Amino acid sequence: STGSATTTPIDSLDDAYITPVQIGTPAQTLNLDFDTGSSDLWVFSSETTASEVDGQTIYTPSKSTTAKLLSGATWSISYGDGSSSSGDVYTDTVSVGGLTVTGQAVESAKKVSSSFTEDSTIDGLLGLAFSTLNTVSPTQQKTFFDNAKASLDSPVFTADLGYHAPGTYNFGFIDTTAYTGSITYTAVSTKQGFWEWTSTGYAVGSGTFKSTSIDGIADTGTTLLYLPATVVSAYWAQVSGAKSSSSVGGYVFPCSATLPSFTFGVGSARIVIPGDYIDFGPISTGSSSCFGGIQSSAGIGINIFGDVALKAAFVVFNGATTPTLGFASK
Repeated sequence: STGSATTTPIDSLDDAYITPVQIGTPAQTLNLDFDTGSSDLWVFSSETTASEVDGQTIYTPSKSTTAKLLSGATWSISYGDGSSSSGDVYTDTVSVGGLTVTGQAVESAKKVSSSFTEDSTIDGLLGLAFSTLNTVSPTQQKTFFDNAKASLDSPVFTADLGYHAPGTYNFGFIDTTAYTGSITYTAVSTKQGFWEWTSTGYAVGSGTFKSTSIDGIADTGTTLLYLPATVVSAYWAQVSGAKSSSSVGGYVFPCSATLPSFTFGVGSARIVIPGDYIDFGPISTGSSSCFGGIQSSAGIGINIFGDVALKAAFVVFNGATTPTLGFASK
């Protein structure tokens, strides 16, 4: 089987991407944040604390004839950005772009932290990391991709995120018309539960390529590109007036700038992030200081190839017995 769904930026900055998901019978459609950096599918719901819902669409399990309470199961999750959610668990039918999984764990939020309440465009997350990270207890549950992969024509999904435009998540096949040249595949470690790989280096604008190994994760659920402080300093040093601000929480740069590109290595191949992709606009409305899309990972513990990097490529998440990642230019 295969599936194919359009994913759409939630705002003018591409801060996140939402993809419609059909849950239950009759279908209830929610717009979920597909996250290769986590492994829970959780939704705002009829059970969510009423003061913590502000415009999102809710899953009402009592209206689905195929929903079943997963007795005893609870979940609770905190993300790298400090945000968090928790609740109980139903199994139900879930479809994405025509691909249907029966018996999928749908984690119903009883509570969500303020950042989720404040984002009316995201009705939940659909996790696409490895199931070993799933938080459901006492019986850990599988991700949608895990549940579907035996039925898929090929055990893969692909992420083709747009720059200021919609893009596509495909399940079970590789659209050979979606990218240019060839796909370069690279090894994955699943030991931390993530799509972790090692980039072979980087270049800043027209500069010469620095060969150096950079371990990090392919995370569609993180907006920006987080890299070692040495790499990030070399990038922003090429932008007049750029500076790391502790008050703002990252590198900022004069909105009048033209940013250079940033190249990252995938084996012998190279993915170029255009400079415009690295501009996240004024730090506050009307400010002439703009927030940068490449930031230091020094405070995280892990480097993150988030949307800023992934939207420059066609990305293959290969879930064969030995997972790999593939990157093509597009």
